[PDB]
Amino acid sequence: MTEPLPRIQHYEDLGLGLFIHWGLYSQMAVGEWTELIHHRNQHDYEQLIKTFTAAQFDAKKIAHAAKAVGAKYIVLTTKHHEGFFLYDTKGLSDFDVMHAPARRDLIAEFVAACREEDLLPFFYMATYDWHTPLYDDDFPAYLTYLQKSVEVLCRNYGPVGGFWFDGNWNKKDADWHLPELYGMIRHYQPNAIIVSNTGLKNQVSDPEIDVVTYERRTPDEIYHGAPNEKYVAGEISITLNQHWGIAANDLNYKSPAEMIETVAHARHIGANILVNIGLTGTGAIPAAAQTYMHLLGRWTAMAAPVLYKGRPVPVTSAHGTRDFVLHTSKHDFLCILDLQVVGKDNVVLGGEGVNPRSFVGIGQPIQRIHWLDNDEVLSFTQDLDKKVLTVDATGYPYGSDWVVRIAQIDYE
Amino acid sequence: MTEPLPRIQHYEDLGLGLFIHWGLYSQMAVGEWTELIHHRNQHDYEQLIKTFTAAQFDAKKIAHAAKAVGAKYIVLTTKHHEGFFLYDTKGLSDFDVMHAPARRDLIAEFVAACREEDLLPFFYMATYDWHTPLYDDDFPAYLTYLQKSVEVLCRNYGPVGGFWFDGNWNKKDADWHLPELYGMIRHYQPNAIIVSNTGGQVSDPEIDVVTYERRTPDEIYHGAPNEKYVAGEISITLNQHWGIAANDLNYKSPAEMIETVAHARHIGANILVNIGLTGTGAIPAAAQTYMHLLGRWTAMAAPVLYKGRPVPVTSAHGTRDFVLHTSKHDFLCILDLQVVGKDNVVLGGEGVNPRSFVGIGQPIQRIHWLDNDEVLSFTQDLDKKVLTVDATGYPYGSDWVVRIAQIDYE
Amino acid sequence: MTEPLPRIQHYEDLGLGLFIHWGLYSQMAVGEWTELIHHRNQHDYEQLIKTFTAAQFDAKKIAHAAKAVGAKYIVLTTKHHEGFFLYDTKGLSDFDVMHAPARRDLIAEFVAACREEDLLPFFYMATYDWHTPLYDDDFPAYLTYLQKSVEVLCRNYGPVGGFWFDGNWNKKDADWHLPELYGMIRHYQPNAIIVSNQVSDPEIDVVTYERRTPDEIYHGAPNEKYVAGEISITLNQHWGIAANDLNYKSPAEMIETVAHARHIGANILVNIGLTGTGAIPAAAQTYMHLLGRWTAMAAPVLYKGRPVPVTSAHGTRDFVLHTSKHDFLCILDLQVVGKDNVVLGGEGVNPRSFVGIGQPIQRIHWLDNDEVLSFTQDLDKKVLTVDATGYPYGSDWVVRIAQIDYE
Amino acid sequence: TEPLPRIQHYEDLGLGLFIHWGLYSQMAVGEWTELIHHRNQHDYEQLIKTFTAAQFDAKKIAHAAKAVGAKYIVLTTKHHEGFFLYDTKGLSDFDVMHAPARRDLIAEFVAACREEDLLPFFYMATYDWHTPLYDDDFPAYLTYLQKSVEVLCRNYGPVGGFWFDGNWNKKDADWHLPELYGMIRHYQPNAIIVSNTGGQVSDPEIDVVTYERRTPDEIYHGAPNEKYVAGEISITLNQHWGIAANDLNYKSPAEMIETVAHARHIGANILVNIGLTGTGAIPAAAQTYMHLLGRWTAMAAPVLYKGRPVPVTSAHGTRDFVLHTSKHDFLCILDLQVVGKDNVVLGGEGVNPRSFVGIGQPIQRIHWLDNDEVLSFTQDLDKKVLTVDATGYPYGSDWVVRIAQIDYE
Repeated sequence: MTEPLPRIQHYEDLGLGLFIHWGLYSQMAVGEWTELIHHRNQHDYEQLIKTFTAAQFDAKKIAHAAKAVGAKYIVLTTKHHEGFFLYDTKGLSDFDVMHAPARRDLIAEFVAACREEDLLPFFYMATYDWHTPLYDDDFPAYLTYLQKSVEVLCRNYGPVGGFWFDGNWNKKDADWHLPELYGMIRHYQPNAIIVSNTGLKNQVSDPEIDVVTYERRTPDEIYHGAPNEKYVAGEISITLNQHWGIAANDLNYKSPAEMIETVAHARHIGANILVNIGLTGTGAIPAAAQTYMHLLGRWTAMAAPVLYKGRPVPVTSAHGTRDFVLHTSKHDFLCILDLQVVGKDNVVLGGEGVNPRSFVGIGQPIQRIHWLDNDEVLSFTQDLDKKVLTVDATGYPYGSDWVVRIAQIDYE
Repeated sequence: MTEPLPRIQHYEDLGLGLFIHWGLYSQMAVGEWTELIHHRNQHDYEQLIKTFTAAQFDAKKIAHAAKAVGAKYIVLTTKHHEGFFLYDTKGLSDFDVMHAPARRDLIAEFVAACREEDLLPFFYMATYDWHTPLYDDDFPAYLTYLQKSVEVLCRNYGPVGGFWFDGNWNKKDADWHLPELYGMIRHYQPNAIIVSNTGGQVSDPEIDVVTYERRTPDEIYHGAPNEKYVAGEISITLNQHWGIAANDLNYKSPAEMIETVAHARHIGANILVNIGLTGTGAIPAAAQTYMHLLGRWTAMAAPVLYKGRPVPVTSAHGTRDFVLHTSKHDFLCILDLQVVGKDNVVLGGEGVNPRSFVGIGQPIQRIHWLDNDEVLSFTQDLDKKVLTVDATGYPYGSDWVVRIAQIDYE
Repeated sequence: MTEPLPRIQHYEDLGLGLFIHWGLYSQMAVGEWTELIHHRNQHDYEQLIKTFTAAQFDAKKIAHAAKAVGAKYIVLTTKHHEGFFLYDTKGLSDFDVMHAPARRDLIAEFVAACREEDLLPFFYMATYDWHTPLYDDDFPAYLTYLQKSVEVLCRNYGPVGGFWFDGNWNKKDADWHLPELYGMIRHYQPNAIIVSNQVSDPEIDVVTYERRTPDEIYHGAPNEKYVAGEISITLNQHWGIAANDLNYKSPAEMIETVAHARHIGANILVNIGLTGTGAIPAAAQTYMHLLGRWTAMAAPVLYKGRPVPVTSAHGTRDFVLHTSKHDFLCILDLQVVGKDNVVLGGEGVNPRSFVGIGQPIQRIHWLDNDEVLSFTQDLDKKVLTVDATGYPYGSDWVVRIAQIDYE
Repeated sequence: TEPLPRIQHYEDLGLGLFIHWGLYSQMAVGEWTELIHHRNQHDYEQLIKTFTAAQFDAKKIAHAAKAVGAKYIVLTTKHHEGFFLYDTKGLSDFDVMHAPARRDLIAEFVAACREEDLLPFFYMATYDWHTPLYDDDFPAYLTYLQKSVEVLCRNYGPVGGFWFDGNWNKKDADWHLPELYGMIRHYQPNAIIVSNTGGQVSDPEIDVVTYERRTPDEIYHGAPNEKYVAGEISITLNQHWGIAANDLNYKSPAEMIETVAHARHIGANILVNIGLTGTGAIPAAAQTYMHLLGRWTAMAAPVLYKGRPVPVTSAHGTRDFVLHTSKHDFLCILDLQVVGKDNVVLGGEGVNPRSFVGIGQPIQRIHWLDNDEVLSFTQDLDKKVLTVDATGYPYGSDWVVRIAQIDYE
């Protein structure tokens, strides 16, 4: 049974990434699929190139914000279904940022900014393309165009963290020549992570795929490939409302609490997680996304000891709880949900009674257990023969609520 | 059954207010009850007065934000349990903003800012006080101190929208001399709404509004049959705390906020959305995000949010939908809709979506969504008072959480 | 809270009773409220007296079935809303069993059968009456009629376990003259338990609570008489037999309900509706057989076990009952244990915790098979954690009970 | 594709009775007791000596099936314990001919089914704990399994079907299904072959595949150019299939009724299981369930057998569904309450609009099957919406799943 290749091991250590949707669609703020979904006249929609100034895009600020949220990589949409490229395609197309008023290779600014902050730059590429008539009219030539667009990314920006391929609504059954495309990527970017949102066709879609995406609600530890074959990692994605590109009248935002639980859940099932934000037309992080990033950032700073290196382990929680354990080489960590805030005396807020939370699968004697957020030592008992650990999971100090609270176990 | 007195009818038309928690506790950003709950030394806590600059308090910005969110009044904490007064108590106490570096009557700034935006200013007053030893040592004198503190508010700021009394953790047995306190308010501010946290029987005839739990399932209680009608109000804060709490990450979804606002109207209550200011008096960025989202919803819902009332029209089994009545229209408030894709791209909302209601007996001419004016198809059975509409899903790129259809009668 | 009077104390030890609905309505088999709810013609409906033979009523079989199910008392409907009396009213009314072909005092047969099986006989009396015009047309005279009907029951059958009064709720404003009614009962039946479906009258011993009440019930104000509590469950949606009511509860929910009643400090009545002629229906027999297996296993705790301030861990429905010698863990949501490849759900260690046990424990064992459980305690925080093993293949008790033996 | 005629007939059966009875029945601690309780094999097998079948009456079994509205019966002819309830004619000594009963139970069973116009089906466990061949010589085990089926195919005349349980034990091994099934086709061309482990069928000869009871959506009928395969779900009354005396964890009759309706909604048959006592009697508990289910299936007879799923969905937040026959549609309506009167409110008295999408034809009349009450309704033919006022139950009744028949113009 295979173990991850070094570059995949590294990918798993990244833990959290920021996904950034930004394209011509951003100017209309009605979702990234607007051209197809709203049946827009193609010519009129493509005129959006003329007002693509990128006047507020600051890759340095974006990389800084990603670092502060505790992300270790960023996936930027280099070309979405609309087919507009955020980089210099060096003559491949006129529908690129060099032909917009911006006149800046935004991908170059992005990679430079990522490097300064020690973040891996990843490139999102949509394979279903609405711009080029090649897609319907001459699919083999389309493949060449797709491949060349990828090749430019592989050869003009230095080492790349990875590629994130999106083939939602792909041509069913057509030959995508993945071995040629992935093969080319390996030749120029041997170390790049290849991610696919259609990497599972029963069975990976190509040997060169490193990561497959999964739905955020996946209950159990994800699939890592057949037992004698290359280990493939997993990734889940969450966007803040219902849309990936900015959508001004989409008010259906998830709670910050659910965001935190999703990040925790991803780690529990052995996947990375991407948190998505949609930039404004001119390239700014919207205020709403800033709020979510600030809250997530406080959680990830507290969870830093386990968020990156923590792995799933055969330790289960007791009946009726959502609690789980993550393992690093030096420690185990209890991730504890559904805690309440502690009041005092007459003021009952919910958390003040003893709160025994049990786990099954810990066989080693424990010296100390403490909450990461405030270093409070927890009392506990063990039955080593049955591998039971029971901790008194105290509630939050008044004035705080971490949503997912983490206790570090220090072994005897 | 009595109907609301005019001032209470005006209150119910306010619909939505903003609650603002700001005090010395704000500087520690660990919740408004920190002094008691964290067992602080009183002297050390009360030193916070020395750094209360209010350097970033701008009542105009706050009034403007309230206007933009669609709120029609603001409840500001004038004195919380900590017992510090945000206004000039004119010698009643040294623990007031006049004795802080800010040196500004913040209530005066607040009332002026409310008037310029046509918002009603409401004053929150805690009756359980941790600062004055009168509270435990000389309760009759405490009553006089409480009453005098309210008297200052009734006499120094012009007409006031209302008072919001918080009796949480009070002495429930004691005689609070409510007739004298409320009576005094009636004398100076005949038109003020009196709201009570702990208003069986109402706690005093002069109470106009009583508070209710956020999740109360059914239309609220308005008082006994021959008695004065009392209105209701629910409150929601964005995380678990009312004052700012920097490490409280447990924020509710904006969607739940919108559903709570709609729910309050559905059960015949006003709703307060609470924000906790920073130590220096700024609206925190997180609160701004929620206000921006809520403001888009309330602008869309303006035709019904204020004048709409509960009416004996129920929704079909398995839905959370409900109806609000104004004098000219009924409005269907429809939940659990999905976004519409196109053809092969299925987002959830594209099939016909029959939503039914029971209790509409009049022939309908037209029904349309407030957000985009799309006309809905519908059928009626007038004898059984059934209405069924095809509630189309959201246009791609939008999601209103609670979608509202206006009914136009023949 | 005062200490319960001895009769009340005895009542709480009864634990489980059988409720029996049987009247003229039983012949129709469309529910006990049929006369009112189906708007029947009163004269035509009352003709059912002419075919009330009680040909299959055997009070001995009923008492035996109650004994076998582990019930300690039986509440029999002596007169329901329909207003027909199952006993000899000695001239009070012609609408009684002595004027039916049965021509037997069924209450007499019932009390004798209860006594021989050592069960307390309780009499159910409906106070909302559809038969006598007095009810609407002359309420004060109705009160006298009601009172006399109870007086017959208090004077003609020897000592009675109790009275179960249903239906003052019909007229919540009216003066029901409870002191005279209850006082009369106290005079002739000082030890009888008075159950009523601030408390309405000082003589009331027991108050009914809904089946779903979450918390330990109310026992009256401090310095006042302690009053007990009782909950009721029927097997489908109706109390009298209802042939086309297919909406029966699971036997599992029945067992959980009985367990729940004890947890909140109440007795529980399980209701059965007899057939027209007075037989226990086959469906009710099935439920009684299943309940009887559970109550036989739970006998150590079912009668004497009382609620105690010991709570269960987050996310479990488990609870604790206290007797003078032992505590008992009542554990829900267990699965059956498979073996090796065959995973049925119960085979991993299953830590279930409780908070409020401060004393060192010597042993814990399941009542059903005597298996000893492993456990750990933290005496300072009063935490007990047991490994609640799953059921042996081939069994499933729904509510499993572990007995704690203290050092 | 169109179902083969034998498969179409199977689908019309709707409901069957599953009967578990073997040596394990004597223990009353579940049918898997020998393995799960780690019993000594020799000691367990001695149970053959007290297998009298003294209370087995195949006519009572057939009668109970008839009364519940079942159209076939699946009897366990050999379970994992490996004991055969029929004469294996020299294949094995571990059969009913070597027990005190001395009668071929299968023969009695087939005769009793034929007299009630029920199809007899034979359940056969392919995972066998008795014969050492199973672990020690799998190819020879296959021959033994096949011969045991051959006896069933050749000694009883035409049979309704075979119900194979347990190739899931060795998921990798070659079970030689073409030879086993081919043999069955040769002697019993019209028999339904059901498989417990059947997006690819395990053999072309399989007619029916089993599915989980809780499957949400209409079942899979096979790839678009290939043989149509039917589906079946199973429910037992408690947690065990064989009798289990101290298993008190019985499902509600209401859940049983909902499961039967659910099977039909998803286009499957349903088997309701009963475990006989040691000596072969139907336990009283099973009789109670049968009687309750029988009242429902008698009321649902117009649609239970011929009703099929159809692209008509119910409104948001209801569990209602529609079944189609050639002459009618039927609304199956859940979560109704009983109707009180005036001040006595039982829950069902207000107008109760229940909607469906996908009916495009004008309707003349709609009425409840249980009492013939006519329902009021409105239609929007352009959007294919039907809304009915689903009145609650008459006091004294509660059908759990209520059925309204639609009569078209």
